[PDB]
Amino acid sequence: DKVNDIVDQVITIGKHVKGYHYIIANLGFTDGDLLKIQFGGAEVSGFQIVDYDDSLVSKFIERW
Amino acid sequence: DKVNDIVDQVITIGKHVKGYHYIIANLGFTDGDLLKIQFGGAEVSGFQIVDYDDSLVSKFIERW
Repeated sequence: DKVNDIVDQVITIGKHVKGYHYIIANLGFTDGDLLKIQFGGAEVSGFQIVDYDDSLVSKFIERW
Repeated sequence: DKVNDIVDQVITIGKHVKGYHYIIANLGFTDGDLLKIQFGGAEVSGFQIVDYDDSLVSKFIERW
């Protein structure tokens, strides 16, 4: 939650363009909305614990 | 309406930063939302037919 608030502020002040580099320090990188700071230009990195490429997880989502 | 759609797209692609100059070709410059491309950096100009500085208009708004 606190991440989306910051990300929103970042876009407002325009500090999401090429030159900036953000690192989301949590296990849910794809858990938040990234479509906003995705085309900004600034590189964004993070961590993902739930690999949606695993057939195990992929099957879970199919029912979820 | 078509202006807000464009303005929104402009902010998304980030073409609202310093260096760009937009001119809203209508008689309602303050009729649309400008708070979005206001802090972007790009200069925005337009036209206003309803002068809210006139005591005549100012009185109208007081009741409106």
